[PDB]
Amino acid sequence: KNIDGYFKIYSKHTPINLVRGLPQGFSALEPLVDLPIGINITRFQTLH
Amino acid sequence: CYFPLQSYGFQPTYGVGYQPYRVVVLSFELLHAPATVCGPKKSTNLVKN
Repeated sequence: KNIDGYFKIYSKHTPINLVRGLPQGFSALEPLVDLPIGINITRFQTLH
Repeated sequence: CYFPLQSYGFQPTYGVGYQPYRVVVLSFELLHAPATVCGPKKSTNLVKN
């Protein structure tokens, strides 16, 4: 999430028995690190 | 036609006034970017009750 240029990174990692792609349940994410950068981002990619 | 760069003679025997001084110039500029660098803080004692 980008708030006034400050980047807020939220992360959650749990082991799961899910079949394909999604489980059924409720989980709340936790904060990880905040990045005071301020760059505008209009697009993104994934890395493999 | 002259070569612009000239050399500084450096020996301990030169006079004090002409001795080379290492100069560190700090440029202080306040832009519209969010402020980060600040002066040092001070922590005091903690009291309860």
